[PDB]
Amino acid sequence: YRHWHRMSEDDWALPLDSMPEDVKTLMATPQTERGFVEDYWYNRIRGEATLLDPEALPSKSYIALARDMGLQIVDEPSSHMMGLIELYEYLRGASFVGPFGTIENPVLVPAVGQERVVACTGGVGDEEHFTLWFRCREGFMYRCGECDQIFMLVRLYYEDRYWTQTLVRDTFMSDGDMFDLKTLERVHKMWNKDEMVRWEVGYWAQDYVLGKGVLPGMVEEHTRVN
Amino acid sequence: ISTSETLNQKILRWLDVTGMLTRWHSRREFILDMDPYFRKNSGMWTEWERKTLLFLFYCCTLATPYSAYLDLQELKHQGTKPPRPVSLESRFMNQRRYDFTWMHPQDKFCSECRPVELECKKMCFDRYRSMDYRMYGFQRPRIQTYYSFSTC
Amino acid sequence: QVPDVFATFGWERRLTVIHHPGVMAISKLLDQRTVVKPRATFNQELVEEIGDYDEDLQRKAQVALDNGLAIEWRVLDFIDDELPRLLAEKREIEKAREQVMSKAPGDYTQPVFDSSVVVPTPANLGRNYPTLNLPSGDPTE
Amino acid sequence: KHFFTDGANDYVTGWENTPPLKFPASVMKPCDYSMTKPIPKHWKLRGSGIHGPENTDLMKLVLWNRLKQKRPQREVPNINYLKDSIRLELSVNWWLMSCIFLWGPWLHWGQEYQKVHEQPPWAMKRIDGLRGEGYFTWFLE
Amino acid sequence: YKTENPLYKDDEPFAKTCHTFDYTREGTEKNGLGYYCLMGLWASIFIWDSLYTGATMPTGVHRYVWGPYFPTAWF
Ligand SMILES: CCCCCCCC/C=C/CCCCCCCC(=O)OC[C@H](COP(=O)(O)OCCN)OC(=O)CCCCCCC/C=C/CCCCCCCC
Ligand SMILES: CCCCCCCCCCCCCCCC(=O)OC[C@H](COP(=O)(O)O)OC(=O)CCCCCCCCCCCCCCC
Ligand SMILES: [Zn+2]
Repeated sequence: YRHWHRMSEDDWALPLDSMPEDVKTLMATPQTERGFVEDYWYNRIRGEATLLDPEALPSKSYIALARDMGLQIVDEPSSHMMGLIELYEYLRGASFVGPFGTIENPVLVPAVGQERVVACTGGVGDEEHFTLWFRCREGFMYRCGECDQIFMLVRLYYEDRYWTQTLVRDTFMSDGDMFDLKTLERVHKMWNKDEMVRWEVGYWAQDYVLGKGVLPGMVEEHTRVN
Repeated sequence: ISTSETLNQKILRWLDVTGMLTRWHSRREFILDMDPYFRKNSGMWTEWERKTLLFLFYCCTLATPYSAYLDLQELKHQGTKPPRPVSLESRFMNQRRYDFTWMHPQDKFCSECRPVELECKKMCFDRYRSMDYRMYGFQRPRIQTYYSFSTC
Repeated sequence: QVPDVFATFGWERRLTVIHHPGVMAISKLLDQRTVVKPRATFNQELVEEIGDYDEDLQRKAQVALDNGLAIEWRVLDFIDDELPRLLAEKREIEKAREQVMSKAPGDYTQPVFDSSVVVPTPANLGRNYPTLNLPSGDPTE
Repeated sequence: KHFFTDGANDYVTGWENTPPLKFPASVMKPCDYSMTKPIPKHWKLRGSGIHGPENTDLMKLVLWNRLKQKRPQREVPNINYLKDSIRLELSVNWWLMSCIFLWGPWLHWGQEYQKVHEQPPWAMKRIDGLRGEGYFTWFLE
Repeated sequence: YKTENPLYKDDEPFAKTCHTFDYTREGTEKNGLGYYCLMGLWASIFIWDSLYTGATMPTGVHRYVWGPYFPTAWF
C-alpha cells in the first residue's frame, strides 16, 4: 500500500540462521501451534522438498501441491474475511469513496472495535452536503439525518479474536499427512553431493535432524566469532 | 629518455602516475580501486554516471591547488598590509556610551579598547604586565615567528 | 480443474492476493537460484561491445556465439575446457524439449536424455570453479 | 531531482500511480474504470463497491508497487534523465571554470592597470585631485 | 536478435488515463524568442545609454517635412 514504507530484506526471505534447530519437532508441530518463524520454515522446507522433486510433480494434484507449499485453497468464507482485511488496511491511508448507501446495500464501515467515527458527505454534485460526523456503533442501521444515506458497521471479529491473515489460515486450512523426514533426506541427497549444495535449506535442515554438526562443513558454518 | 613510446603516450603516462587516467579509461580498474563494501554496488552504475562522477571529482581536485594559490597570496597580502592614514575623528565617529566589556563581563580586560583593536590591547596588556599581571600575546616580532606571512 | 490459492507477500506487513497455484509454484521454483539458472545468449553486435570492457570475455563470448550457446557467465570463464560438454548439453536439452513438446496431451512421462552432461541436475551437480580474479603479470616488465 | 515530492520524485517509497508502459493491457493497466458500461439492473451488488483492493487494477498496482522493489538488474534511464539528475552539479562545475578562466584573467588585468594608472581600465580618470582606486563597477555609478 | 542501447532511448510518455499530465500546450519548457528579445534589448539599452549620453536631453528644435501631423513625424 502507499502508506507502507520500503520492503525489508526479510520481506523476501529469512536468514538460514533463523531456522529452528529442532527440525524433527518443527515438522511434527500442528499449524495452530507454529509461530511466525516456525511457520515460515515449515512451509519453506516442505514446499521446497516437493518442488525440488521434479519426477513427482506431474502426478501431484493441485490440492496436494498447494498444501505442500503452504498455500490456502480459497473459498467464499476465507475470501470474504481476507477481502475485508485488505479493505481495512487500504482505508488506513486512503480515501473512503464509493456508491451511495441504501437499505439494500448500506455503506460498509469495517472496524475492529465496536465503534468507528464516520462522516456523511451526502450524494454527488448538488446532493453533497457538509460533513456530518457520527459514531457508528455495531448493531444499528444508521440513517443520515440530512440525505438519508444508510450506513452499517462491519466487525472483523472471530472467536474472541479479530481477523488476520494468520487467523484465516489457522481456521480454514487443515493439516494434511504428517511430513515424512525420509523425503527431506531423499531430496537432500538429490541436490547435495560431493561438496556441492544445490539445496542449502535442505543441507541445514538435514544437519539439524542429524543433530547439528554432522554434515561436512556445518561445524565451520555454525562457528561464529561475535 | 625512453624511445619505446610516443611523445603523447609518455606525457599521458606521467599524468597517469596516480592512475587517474587509467581509472577513467578502464571500468575494471575503477571498480577494483573501490573498497570491497562499495564495489558491491558498482555493477549498477552506467558508464555515463561513472565518467561524469570522475569528471566532477577531477575538476574539483584540480582546482584545489589554484584556490590554495589564491589563498596563500591573500595571506601574504594580509601579512604585509600597508599602513593607512589615522582616521580623523569625524562628527559621528568613535561614539561610545559605555566601555567595551561584553567579551569579559567580569574581568573587564581592556575596557577602553575595541574587541579586535590589536594595537590598543598590546599597550593595555603592557600596563597590566607592568602591574604584575600576566597577559598573553603581542610580544614576539612577526619576522621571528612561523606562519606570519611577513618574511622577505 | 485448478483451484485458486491465497498468495501472501511481506514479513511484518503482509499483503494477500488470489493467484494461480501453478504460477506460484513456478515463482518459487525460479527463486531456487542454485537450481534454476539464468543463461545469456549473445549476438555479434554485443560481443564486439564487450571487448571495450573485457578483452578476454570478448574472445570467450565469441566462442559461445559461434556455437549458438546459451551459457552462464561463470561457465563462460571456462568455455575453453567446458566446450565439449556444453555442445553435448545443448543437444540433450534440445532432444528433451522436442520430446516433451511433441508428446500428446495428458502424457507427462519424463523425457529420455543423457542428464550426466546437463548442469545443474542430480546426475551432474556441476564443478567447483576456481576464482580467476588473480593477477598473473609483473607490473615491472 | 533533489527535493522529494510524493507525486513525482517519490524516492522514499518508490510509489508509482500507474504501472509500467511495457506491460500489456491484458497483464496490467492503469486503474481507470470511468468508462465502465452501465450495470444491468438484474445484476446484484456482491462486494462493497468501495474504491479499494477489490478492484483488479488497484490490487495489481499495490502488488507491483511492492514486488518491483527487487529486480535482477538496473533499469537504465536515458541520458536525458541522467543529465537532469545532476544538472545543478554540472552547472556549478562550469561556473567554477568560468570564475577561473574568465573572471580571473580580466580581474588580474584590471588590478595591474590600476597599479600604473591609479584607476581600473574601465573607469573614467578623475581630475578632481582625489587619490585612490575608486569604484570598480562603473555601470553602478 | 536486435536491441537498443537504453541510454539513447526516448523518454517514456505520460500514461493516458482520466488523470493525464500534459505540458505540450503550456510553452513553458524552454525560453522562447521573446525572452531572447528581452536580452537583446537589455544589451542594446545598456550600450546605448553609455554611447549616447545626451539622448535623454534632446533638442526641441524640429523641422519635420510634411509638418507635424504626418506619420513619419512621430518617430
Ligand atoms: C589560428 C588561430 C590562432 C588563435 C590563437 C588564440 C590565442 C589566444 C590566447 C589567449 C591567452 C589568454 C591568457 C590569459 C592569461 C591570464 C593570466 C592571469 O591573469 O593569471 C593570474 C590569474 C589570477 O591572478 P590573481 O593574481 O589572483 O589576480 C586576479 C584575481 N585577484 O589567473 C587566472 O586568471 C587563471 C586562468 C588563466 C587562464 C589562461 C588562459 C589561456 C588561454 C589560451 C588560449 C589559446 C587558444 C589557442 C587557439 C588556437 C587556434 C588555432
Ligand atoms: C521582487 C523583485 C524581483 C526582481 C525585479 C522584478 C522586476 C519586474 C518583474 C520582471 C520579471 C521578468 C522575468 C523574466 C520574464 C521573461 O523573460 O519573459 C519572456 C517573455 C517572452 O516569453 P517567451 O520566452 O515564451 O518568448 O518576454 C516578453 O514577453 C517580452 C518579449 C520581448 C519584448 C521586447 C521589447 C520590449 C519593449 C519594452 C518597452 C518598455 C517601455 C516602458 C515605458 C515605461
Ligand atoms: Zn448525509
